Parts: sequence; C-alpha cells; structure tokens
Amino acid sequence: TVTEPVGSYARAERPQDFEGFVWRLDNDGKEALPRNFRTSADALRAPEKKFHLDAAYVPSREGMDALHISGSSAFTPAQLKNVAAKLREKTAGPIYDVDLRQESHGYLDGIPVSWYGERDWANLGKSQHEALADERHRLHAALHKTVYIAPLGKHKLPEGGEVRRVQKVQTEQEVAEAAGMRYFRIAATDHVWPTPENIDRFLAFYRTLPQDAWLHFHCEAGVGRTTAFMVMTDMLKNPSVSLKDILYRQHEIGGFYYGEFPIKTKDKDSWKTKYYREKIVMIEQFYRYVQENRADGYQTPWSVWLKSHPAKA
Amino acid sequence: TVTEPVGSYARAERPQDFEGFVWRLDNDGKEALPRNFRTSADALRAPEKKFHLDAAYVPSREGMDALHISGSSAFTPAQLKNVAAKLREKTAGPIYDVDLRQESHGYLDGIPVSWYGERDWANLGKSQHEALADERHRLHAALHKTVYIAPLGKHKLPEGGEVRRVQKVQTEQEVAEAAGMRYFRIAATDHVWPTPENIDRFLAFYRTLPQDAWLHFHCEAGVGRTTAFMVMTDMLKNPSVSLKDILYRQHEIGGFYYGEFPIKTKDKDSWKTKYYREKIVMIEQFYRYVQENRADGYQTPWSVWLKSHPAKA
Repeated sequence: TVTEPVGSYARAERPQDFEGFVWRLDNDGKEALPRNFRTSADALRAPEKKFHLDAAYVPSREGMDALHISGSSAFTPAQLKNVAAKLREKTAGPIYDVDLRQESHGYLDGIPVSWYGERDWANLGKSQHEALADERHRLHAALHKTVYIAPLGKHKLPEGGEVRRVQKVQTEQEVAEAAGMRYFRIAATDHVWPTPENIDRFLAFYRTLPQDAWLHFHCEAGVGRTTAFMVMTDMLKNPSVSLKDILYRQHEIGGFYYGEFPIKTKDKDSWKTKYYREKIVMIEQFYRYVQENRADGYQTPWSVWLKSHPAKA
Repeated sequence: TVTEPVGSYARAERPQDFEGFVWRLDNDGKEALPRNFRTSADALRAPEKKFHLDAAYVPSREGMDALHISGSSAFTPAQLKNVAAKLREKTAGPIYDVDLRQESHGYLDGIPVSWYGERDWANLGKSQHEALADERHRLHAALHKTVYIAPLGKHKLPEGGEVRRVQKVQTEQEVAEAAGMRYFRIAATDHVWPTPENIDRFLAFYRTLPQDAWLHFHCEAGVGRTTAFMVMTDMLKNPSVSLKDILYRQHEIGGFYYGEFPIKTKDKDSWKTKYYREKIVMIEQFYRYVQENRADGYQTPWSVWLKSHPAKA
C-alpha cells in the first residue's frame, strides 16, 4: 500500500507552505521574442555538457518537418505577436498557444505577471478549475489597484521592480486571441512531472486537432514543462522514432534533455533532485504507453493505463 | 484665497498615488536598542557638519534635567522592553510610548512591520480614525496568511526579505503595554510637518500628563517626526529657553536640526526640499505660538491660532 505512486510525488507536498506572495515579472519585454524560442524545424545543436550526452550522436530527424511544434518561455503581448507572425510563415493551419502554467498569471497594463509563491507552487493542489478561478479573481482584483511587480533575484525573492496602479487587466487567453492564436490551457505544476489529469487532458485535446495544427507550448522559463509536452507530442506523432532520438532531438533543438543523466543541483536546490529522477522514469513510462496503445487508437487513457502499469523508482 | 496654507503643503499631494504595496521590515532586531535612541538627560555632542552650525556654541541646558523625554527609531518587542528598562532607571513616573507613525504598522510573529507605500505615504490624507482602521484591518487580515516582509534597498524598493505564514498578530499598543509603557498614538505623516490636527491632539494630551510623566517619542527612522515633537515638548515645558538653544540641544543629543541650514538633496529626493523649508518655518511659528499663548494657559488651540496667524514662506 503506497501513499503516492511514482509520477505523483508532488501530491505529498503541502500547498499551504508555498502560497503566493508577489506578482512576479514574467518577462522584461526587452527582446523581440520570448526566451528559449525553438521549433521542430530548427537545426540540431551540440548537447549541453550537464547532460553528459554523446556529442557525436546524430539523432534521426524523421517526422520533424511535419511535427509542427515550437516552445518558449513566458512573453509580453508584443512578443507573442512576433511568435505568431513567425509561426504563420510556417503553416496555414490553426496556431495554438498551449499554456502549460498552473500558476495564476496574466497581464497588468500589458505586463506579463504571475502570482508567485515559493517554488512557484502558489496553486499546488488546486484542481484546474480552482486554479483558473483563483487566476480570474486575482487578475480582476488588481484592476484600478496599486500593485508591486518585481523580478526575482537573489534567492528567488523580489529584487527592485516597480509599483503602479493598474488600468488594464487581461488573461493570457485574450492576449493569445489578440495575436491570432487559438488558446489551450493545461494547469501543470512547475518543476514536476505533469499529473495524469494534465496528460489525459492533453491527449484528449491532441486527438481533436486538425492535421495542419501547429502547437506552440510554453511555461514560465520554457524548459521543464514545455519540453515534457513537446516530447509527448513528438512520441505521439512519430511513434516509429526511438526514445533516444526523441529525447536527443528535443534537447538539441533547445529543450530539456529528458533522458538519464548525472543529476547535480545546488545545495539550496536539492529538493529538485527526486523530481528530476521522477521525470526520467515517467518519460520512459509515457513512451511505453504510446507504444502499447497506439495500435488500437488509445481506447484506454494514460491515467487508467498508468494505474494498472505503475512506474517504479 | 489660498488653497493650502503653509504647514499644510502635503494636503496638495494625491493619496491614490502613494498606496501601500508591501510589508516593510521596520527593524532587523539585531541590536539591543532601536536606532537613534536618545534622552534629554544625555550630554550634548558636536553638531553634524551638514547643518553648518557653530560647534563652539554651548547651548543652555536649562530645564533638560526635568524635561523627561526620549526618542528613537521603530523597534522590535525585545528592543522596546530594553528601552523601557533603561528609562525606568531615570524616573518613577508613567513611561509613555508616543507612536507618531501615521503609516499602518504592527508586529507579525513579533516582527515590526509597516504597510509601505511610496514615500511611506500609504495613509496620506486619512483621518486618524481611518488610518487606525486600515491598520487594524490589515493586521488582522495577515493572521494565518502568507506574507512577504522585506527591507527597502536600492531606490526604496523591496530587496530580499522573507516569506512566512503568520501565527501571531499584535499592535504596537499591545507591545507597548507588554513592555510596561502607556501608549499614545499620533498619526503623523512621514517626512512632513505634523498637521494642525496632529499637534492639537498632542497638546491636549500634554496638558493632562502627570508632572513626572516620561515621553518616549518615535517614528520609523527616529529623526524627522521624533525630533519635531521632542522640540515642541521642549519649547512647551521650557518657554524661557531661546529658540536657538532648543534647536541646537535637541540636535546635539542626537536629533535633527530644525533651524535654517543649507538644504541639499539628491535629484531623486528633490521632492523633499520644500518639505524641509516648510518644517523650518513651522518650527518658528510653533515657538511663536508657545510664547504668545502660554500666559493664558493655551486657551486657544494651535489649529485655531494658526488660522488667524498663518505662517509665511
């Protein structure tokens, strides 16, 4: 009798210990595009040293040209318009802004902000419905009120920033639609493997997509959650490609490396260690799911399959 | 007809532009006593060069022995106890904690904090009734809630600090009583000359004090507001002492110098200039009030006298 199965470790954490306390600045808006911007059409670059990978290995690019996905960090409204314009040059299909952020976020006077709590876990434990309700309520409450917006600096605490009286409030959905993109929200908790609910919702969405749909995934930094869903998409759409190639190529186009590697964090970040290990095992488990259920058209969803085929540490 | 008379310049500022946005740390509690602690029993020291005074001048100390007043910056509960113990060695009369802070402040888990707005004007324009209501509501709303407490750094904006879930909330009144001091609040706005309302309340308070009462004044830093009331008390209790002596000696025991001096401010602090000039003028006007109204025992209140005898720029 296990309390939390692998893939659900974050459920053991106490939400009350990571409550939001400040409007974090999501992007300073100085660059034309969000950070870590990349597409499946991009050329593969040398792997990052920290993953101790084979720099000589050349992964197959089979299916990358038809993949039609991209990823990035959070963005200002102008930056998102730039992304959309760039993605429109690559396709005539619907372009989706796939928001993977569980944390409450939006735009105050056009400034991309998020309600930040320790570890960015201000909405930990909330259902997607409660997180989005908190988001709507917090954004609305900011209108015509004085707010402190700051970037995090030394030790993930506010540093400098600015104070203003908000005259306009927008949700990311509004910002996406103003950029001509369709919007899809998946409330994934920062730093950890996406929940079975997060993944079931994604696979359900994925099967409704027209052939030429282009998915632009993003989280806060554009690394952890963004690459997890990019990899999942790659595996679903190109089930013939080996796990190694999927992981290598999503990393080499600019994303995270979701395969095994020597995990090393700063003392102050030791809490991330088991979550990285968990991600590695779940990635392999998701690959198994795709391989075992593609043939029948996914009659059984990921959550159900995972419960009868639990992952092991 | 004049919109704002001299002594009421701050009434021209818009309170909506300085609303509170963070719980400022009023004292890190590392020292045994609050900053700028001083008593009227202290020896006089050399003046500060910035005031360009006569270091050779020997101010009269007539009445200082019996003046019985002290001043300091804000403090932690432990620091206030230390102040009270110190003062109790000088008197057998009641010891008053004279809180001159208009800004909402209190103690979260024993930590001295204040709801800080730009220029520390989060309660600008509020009656004392409204200011105290804001304070009570905010303090109480913090209980069992997550808060961000931080000291101000570069450009008067949060820098570092800590996040915590508050388990205890106290007003300065409770902290004062626990330290064996009586409490008297005067909601004076930071950086400016106390209002006719502030001074009227102070004078009425002063009139019914026991002969052996000891007044410990304080504000946030313990300089501007603290010295203003210490000076007023000195003039009230020792009317035969010259203005020059009062100003010099209140300055030489560790307070601000309230006489004419070469005002010099940084560009980002150029807004303080006229408030410093206003204070200089109002100090002279108050002294005049004391000299012309003492004979009949101050039958006419400061506010009323000031209206029929407006100060001049």
